[PDB]
Amino acid sequence: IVGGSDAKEGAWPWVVGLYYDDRLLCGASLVSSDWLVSAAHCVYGRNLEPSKWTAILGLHMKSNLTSPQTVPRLIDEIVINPHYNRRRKDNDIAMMHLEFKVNYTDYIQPISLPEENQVFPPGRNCSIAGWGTVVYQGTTADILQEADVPLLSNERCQQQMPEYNITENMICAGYEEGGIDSCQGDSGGPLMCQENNRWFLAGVTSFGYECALPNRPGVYARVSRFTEWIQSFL
Ligand SMILES: *C(=O)c1ccc(NC(=N)N)cc1
Repeated sequence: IVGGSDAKEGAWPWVVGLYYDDRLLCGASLVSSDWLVSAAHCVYGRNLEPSKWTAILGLHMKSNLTSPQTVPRLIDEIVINPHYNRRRKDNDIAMMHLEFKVNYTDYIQPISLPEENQVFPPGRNCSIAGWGTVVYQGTTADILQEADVPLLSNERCQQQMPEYNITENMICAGYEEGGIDSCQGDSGGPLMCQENNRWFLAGVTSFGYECALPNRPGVYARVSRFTEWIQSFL
């Protein structure tokens, strides 16, 4: 997360760190007692042996894994979206099963899915979080980073990303001036929007042109388009 700040303990109890080979590579979002939503590209090429992935729930700081609020879980099933296209980056979403269920605490809670036509309108501030790089091509965060980013229209996002195919399966967020954005290591994590004092998983952190550049927004897989598919696992 570029231009964010340190999240407090228990700020985003749905945020999950995904470890492969003892390295935190991607984020994820807890959506039930045993299912995570993440990005397909995180797990592409590494889904045949799901027990190579470890989810750390209730994580705040990577340098304090052994604290009472954290819970580790091996993944025993990974289901990439059947319409995932690697080259075009479309439908960049995946389901990941926890081998054993988690009990909910102040630090571990599921995030609500959107309603199937739910509108998170352009100009509204939503939130992002993760342990990814803090500047483009820089170092990873120790403490979980958070930031607020305003949503774009898909038309405006397409104009700003003419080298990419911005589809209806994507939602974009970023500042005109840059400075605040997701980055490498944050993918698979949430874009969360609040409405009526309830947080909703509006997006899954997917891609962009570098990070934090002016008029180069974060592109997120639009979760409302996959609600029905996600709900079939729960
Ligand atoms: C995921 O690893 C990821 C997410 C977002 C970006 N870039 C921008 N949002 N600009 C890169 C990589």
